[PDB]
Amino acid sequence: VNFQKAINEKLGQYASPTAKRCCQDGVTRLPMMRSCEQRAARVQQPDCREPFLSCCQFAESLRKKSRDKGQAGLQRALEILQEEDLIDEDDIPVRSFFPENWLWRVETVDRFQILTLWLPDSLTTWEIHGLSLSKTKGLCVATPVQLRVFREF
Amino acid sequence: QQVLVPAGSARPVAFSVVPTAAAAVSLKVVARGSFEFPVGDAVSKVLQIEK
Amino acid sequence: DTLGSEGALSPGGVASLLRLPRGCGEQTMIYLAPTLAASRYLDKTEQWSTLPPETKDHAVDLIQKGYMRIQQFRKADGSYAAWLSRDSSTWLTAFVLKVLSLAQEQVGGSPEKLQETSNWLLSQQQADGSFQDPCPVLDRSMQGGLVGNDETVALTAFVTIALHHGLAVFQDEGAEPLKQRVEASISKANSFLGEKASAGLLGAH
Amino acid sequence: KPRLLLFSPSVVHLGVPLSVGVQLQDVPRGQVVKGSVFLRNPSRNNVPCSPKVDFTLSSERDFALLSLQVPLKDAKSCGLHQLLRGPEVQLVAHSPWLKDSLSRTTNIQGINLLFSSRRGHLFLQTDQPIYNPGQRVRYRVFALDQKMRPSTDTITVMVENSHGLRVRKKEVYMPSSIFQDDFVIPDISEPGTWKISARFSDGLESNSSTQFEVKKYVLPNFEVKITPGKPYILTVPGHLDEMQLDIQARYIYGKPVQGVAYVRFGLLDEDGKKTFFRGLESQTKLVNGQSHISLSKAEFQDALEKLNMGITDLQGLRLYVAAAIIESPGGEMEEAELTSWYFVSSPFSLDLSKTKRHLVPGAPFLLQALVREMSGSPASGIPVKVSATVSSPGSVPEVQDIQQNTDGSGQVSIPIIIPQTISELQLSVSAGSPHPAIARLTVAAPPSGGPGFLSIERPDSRPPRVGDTLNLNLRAVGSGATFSHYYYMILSRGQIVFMNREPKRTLTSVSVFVDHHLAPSFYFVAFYYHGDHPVANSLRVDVQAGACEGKLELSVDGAKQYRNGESVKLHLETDSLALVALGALDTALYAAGSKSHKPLNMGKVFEAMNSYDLGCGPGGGDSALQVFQAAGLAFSDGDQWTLSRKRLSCP
Ligand SMILES: *[C@@H]1O[C@H](CO)[C@@H](O[C@@H]2O[C@H](CO)[C@@H](O[C@@H]3O[C@H](CO)[C@@H](O)[C@H](O)[C@@H]3O)[C@H](O)[C@H]2NC(C)=O)[C@H](O)[C@H]1NC(C)=O
Ligand SMILES: *[C@@H]1O[C@H](CO)[C@@H](O[C@@H]2O[C@H](CO)[C@@H](O[C@@H]3O[C@H](CO)[C@@H](O)[C@H](O)[C@@H]3O)[C@H](O)[C@H]2NC(C)=O)[C@H](O)[C@H]1NC(C)=O
Repeated sequence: VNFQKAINEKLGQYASPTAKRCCQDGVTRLPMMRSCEQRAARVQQPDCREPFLSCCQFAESLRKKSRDKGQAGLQRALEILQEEDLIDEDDIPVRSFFPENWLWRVETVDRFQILTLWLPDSLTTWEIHGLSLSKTKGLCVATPVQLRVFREF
Repeated sequence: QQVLVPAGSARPVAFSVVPTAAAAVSLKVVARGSFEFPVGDAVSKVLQIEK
Repeated sequence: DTLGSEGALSPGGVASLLRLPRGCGEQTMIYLAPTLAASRYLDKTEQWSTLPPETKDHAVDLIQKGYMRIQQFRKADGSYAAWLSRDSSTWLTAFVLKVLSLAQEQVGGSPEKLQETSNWLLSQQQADGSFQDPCPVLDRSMQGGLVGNDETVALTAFVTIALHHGLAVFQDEGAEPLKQRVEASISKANSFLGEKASAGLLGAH
Repeated sequence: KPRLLLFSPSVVHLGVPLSVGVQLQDVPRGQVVKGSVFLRNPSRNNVPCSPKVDFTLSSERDFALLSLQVPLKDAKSCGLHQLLRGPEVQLVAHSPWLKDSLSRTTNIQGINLLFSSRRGHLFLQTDQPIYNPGQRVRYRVFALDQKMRPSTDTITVMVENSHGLRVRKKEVYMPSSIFQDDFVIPDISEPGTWKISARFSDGLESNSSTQFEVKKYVLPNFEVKITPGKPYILTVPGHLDEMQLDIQARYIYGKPVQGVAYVRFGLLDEDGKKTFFRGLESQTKLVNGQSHISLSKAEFQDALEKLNMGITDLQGLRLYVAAAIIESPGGEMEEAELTSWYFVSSPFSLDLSKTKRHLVPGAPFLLQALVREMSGSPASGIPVKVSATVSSPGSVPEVQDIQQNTDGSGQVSIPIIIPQTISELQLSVSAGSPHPAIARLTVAAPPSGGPGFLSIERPDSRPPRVGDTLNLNLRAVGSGATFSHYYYMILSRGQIVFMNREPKRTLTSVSVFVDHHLAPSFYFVAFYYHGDHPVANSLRVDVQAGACEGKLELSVDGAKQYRNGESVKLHLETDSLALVALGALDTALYAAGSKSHKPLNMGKVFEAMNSYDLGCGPGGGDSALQVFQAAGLAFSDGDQWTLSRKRLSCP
């Protein structure tokens, strides 16, 4: 909590979105342990380097000062945990992967027809939609019908 | 191997194996519920083993 | 064997036979330039009947796959970058024009976009007549010295070859305004290549 | 005194028939007139556009509803496709009677119309709404004509990426009227919204499109729910509701997640801007995989003052709740957000769009409103009161306080009587209790020296079902004319579908039989003539939620819970032999948090069929000349002209 407030307080010193993005990249910890000034020399824009260097220096100093302090409790053991990361003010990631649309087809149906189908496995219930195209009677949209697939074991 | 799985829970089962072949082996794990419960499932996958 | 059903016109094309990762933008033309050359050989020799008839479907699928992938690298001003959100490369923009000029008919491409592409290449021509790239994809000319002389000449010759293939796109709309500019740009660059070829000392490449 | 009336839809669509209405009044008892009406180019040598439909009008059959074919090939020969200054053409009626009895200088009479290449109906859908780069995407497009019957015409289908560049372009002529195509999104693609657009090959501006989102791969390890205590926040001077929420985290099989939840609060603008409260970020540990978070009224007002805002400054914003749940054993985290916590002034909302906004002096004014409860549209049984300030010229304004309870789908129709001497009407509508939704409207009266008015009265204002008979009352008001008949016509989907006359009685009632041709909404236009001046008024009637011609029924018999792998049988039943296009979509992508681009339904089909409706208003009636424009028609009697639309839009 205290780490989030201080980093956001440092971000509040930069009003431009270019400065915020350059600062947000600075507080993010690189996977390999490169020195902050050594890391800050890479960025190609000096107008981006100045806020990047200041935020990277403040983030590393704050992170090491707060290091080894967390995980309070009555126990005398110390849990090993990675350094706190900034929780982004960028948009959160909504789920994007969904099972592929089986039964995506068009079938010639005379008055009525029954389809024998094999159900792919999943825990989410799905609904089946339908569109009827008749040369004489035209388009019709079927009402959705629910099919809940579940697993006992 | 007899494993008790609580309701609404997950339980990993540890099997030990070491491949001696040099091609590819399809291994199949079979799980069947004891007593009069017909529950059970089987998974078969190919393990690519390299030199 | 190289261009047939077991070669460039395989269902996966030459991209699966070359056996290298193709994440970069220039590598997209491996779906295009080899497939186009394979079609040119079978068209001019009338040899499609020997191969199974599904090869023509394999060919158009590969070309449309390359066109669909390479257009993701297109910049707003008609240039192309090596990677997405990367600076524009003069060399890669030329390579795209050299290949997509032949393929646009069968993939449903737009001649207007290729006319916009060649106009950007013309804006990169210097006063001498040579073309210049702020971030070329290929450097190549190493071990052998005088790298600036070889790179500028090789880049200029590569752009002119690309601009000549781009002349096939133009119709009556661009015959007067744009076609005259490209032909003059090719002639201006050929004067640069002519004096550098006459002066000699150019690398083998 | 004798005159010929010509009205037609304001824009003609090339390739589909244009319904033309011709009518004449004040003719001798035994008069018979004949002529032809056709489209012609207003430029060049005024070349007629080929087809001419002839009319024969008698004193006993003074009206005719004609169908002008207007084929595409003759539109190119006419030269309209070449264009010049604007996409306009003129429909002209040629008859000797113009020079023979009206003595108009020209033997031709017509009005200018815009034209459009848009025709038919094109429906297109993808197999999923959200994709990832590298996934194949299947899409299919359906081609239908104006009458909602399958069309076999050639189409061009094109796909553009997020930046608007075509990645595919294909041309296909399609028997059976369904075309399916596959392609694979390149894995290096930038996330965003791609768009697939399909149009008829000849119709340049006949495009219909569907769009989908391509975004980077993300699959949460465990489900995270942010549940507010109340789905909205009431803000009234001196009052603010509880503002409480629950946070829930459990694995998919059921076991709750052991971890800590980091919740932060802010304001979400309707444009999308997020402004966080720096001091009110909260951290709570999960118990049974759940947590209950409460933000007090004192903390909230302190938060607003921290960024220099007050409770009065709230203006439809949303309280933004962003929660990050970090697992304690593993350390990995999942995030969620709540974007639907609106600040509202009432638990109800008023829809006043059906009000005429045009007065008829000396006739009841119908106040029409729809009350919604935000969660759903139908708020039934809610008292809605209207305070009507009738501003008379000179004398003190008089107030009418009328109220009624909403019913059915939350509709209300409150008659407000207005005298014949009125300057303007100011309405104040209050719906709901204890905190009412308010809507205030001001209507100006038509000019005082008008040649009379026409009042179209409707007894029961409930939407009729397909097959019901609707009775409408015609009531002339004002100085009164010497006319013999009322003339009325039905406009549906931008075309004159019906036209008839009704004799003048002390009380004249018109019975309209609403069939499938009139769904989902149709305009009723009626008029009479008073001394070479037309007097007209119109009313829009919405048809109740319709149904298909025939039926398509899907059913899975018995219990619909099935296990993995085992077979499942689906029953398909339809009225005729037909192509049944199916599709199975997961309920997760269609959930509340997802801007899902909802799939097709009968509402989308009816709304698509209504895209050719030209009505830019709810009835009009300020001037008899432009009440036909407000219904979507262009009209001329030989003495006055319709101005013709500036664009195919409603300014
Ligand atoms: C089905 O599986 C569940 C989970 O393994 C079993 O729950 C366990 O039940 C035992 C017996 O009730 C619990 O032990 C008891 O705990 C209470 C405190 O809750 C303590 O006062 C007793 O002295 C005793 O130690 C055990 O805690 C519980 N497991 C967990 C994780 O809480 C359940 O018993 C199984 N069903 C049957 C019929 O055995
Ligand atoms: C069929 O294609 C036409 C041609 O593109 C589509 O018209 C276009 O519609 C969009 C959406 O309304 C217009 O963009 C909008 O412009 C306004 C005014 O600048 C702006 O405020 C909006 O934010 C939005 O950007 C676009 O201008 C318009 N095209 C032209 C040439 O005016 C039409 O929507 C398509 N129809 C279907 C059913 O796909």
